[PDB]
Amino acid sequence: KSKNPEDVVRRYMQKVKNPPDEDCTICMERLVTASGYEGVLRHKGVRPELVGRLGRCGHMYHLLCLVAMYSNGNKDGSLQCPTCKAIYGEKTGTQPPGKMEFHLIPHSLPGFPDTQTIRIVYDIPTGIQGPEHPNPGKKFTARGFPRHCYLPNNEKGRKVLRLLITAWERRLIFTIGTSNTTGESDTVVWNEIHHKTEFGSNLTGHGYPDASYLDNVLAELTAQGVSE
Ligand SMILES: NC(=O)c1ccc[n+]([C@@H]2O[C@H](COP(=O)([O-])OP(=O)(O)OC[C@H]3O[C@@H](n4cnc5c(N)ncnc54)[C@H](O)[C@@H]3O)[C@@H](O)[C@H]2O)c1
Ligand SMILES: [Zn+2]
Ligand SMILES: [Zn+2]
Repeated sequence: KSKNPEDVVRRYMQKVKNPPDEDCTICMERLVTASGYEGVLRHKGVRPELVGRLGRCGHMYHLLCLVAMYSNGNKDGSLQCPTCKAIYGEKTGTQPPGKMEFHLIPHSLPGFPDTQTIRIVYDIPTGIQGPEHPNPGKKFTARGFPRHCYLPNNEKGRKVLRLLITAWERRLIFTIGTSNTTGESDTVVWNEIHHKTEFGSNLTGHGYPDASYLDNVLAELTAQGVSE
């Protein structure tokens, strides 16, 4: 679905014909007068007097104000109510094309005796940045692929796997930007969902044992809108 500010906001806002004489808590003008936003998106945009009720919570704003607020964020397809902090829509990312594969291997991770291991492989080729990327039309590099990572095959690890698959489909596992490890720009980097790439030790900090990891990555997934 379109992630553009006007389309996203219009998707979740229900028109109010007779708004009350109360403050829009985005622009702090009354809902019965024009939006206080005067930036570039007002020109030939949403009529400034239009007011809507947002999503399930029903909080009311000038439509133009929520368009501006959404535009000043990540524009990831999710829309947060500034009053009650409920989030509407599905957060998706800018991960480029590639493949995600997984299967079981007959080896136990440190701290998970008597288990098999879910081995996940991500493979992302180089390509051309799209309009969603920092430098559209410029090449992006993809270093160190295929990238292997590991989860124990237990109840919680399988839950994490299910959610990682969802995050992958929502283009949230990788992004295009600058590597904090190499300094290279215009390159495919891990996003904000940590993966364990070191199997039998934790000298890198990205390995095992780590008794907190599964709960930590579940929290990271929830923060990116990926929950069960
Ligand atoms: N030519 C190469 O072999 C080459 C070059 C660059 C990166 N890489 C691979 O990518 C890693 C660097 O990460 P990046 O450039 O994508 O993003 P990054 O360095 O900008 O870090 C982004 C996120 O990924 C985490 N992260 C960093 N290294 C990780 C690792 N080995 N395993 C799991 N998570 C890691 C970070 O904590 C952070 O949360 C390298 O360690 C390597 O595995 C390989
Ligand atoms: Zn307003
Ligand atoms: Zn609300």
